[PDB]
Amino acid sequence: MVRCMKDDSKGKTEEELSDLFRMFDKNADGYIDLEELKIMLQATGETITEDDIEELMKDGDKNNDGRIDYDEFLEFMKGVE
Ligand SMILES: [Mg+2]
Ligand SMILES: [Mg+2]
Repeated sequence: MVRCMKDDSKGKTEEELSDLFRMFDKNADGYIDLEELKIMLQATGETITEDDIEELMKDGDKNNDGRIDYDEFLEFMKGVE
């Protein structure tokens, strides 16, 4: 009423990255494959090789399952040095 009201609703948090994760997906399945991630790359203004595209998979696939999920991907955009 005066100070305590509703729950803490900060500005842009991690969840905000959810909007960026979907962008990487084309079929909206929650997981990105080598074929999907390739589309987002080709669409770019530059030219990317197959090797570069694969480098992204291994760089975001910690479980080595074959696809990247919002969980493991979240860390991807949380520093890539
Ligand atoms: Mg996909
Ligand atoms: Mg994975």
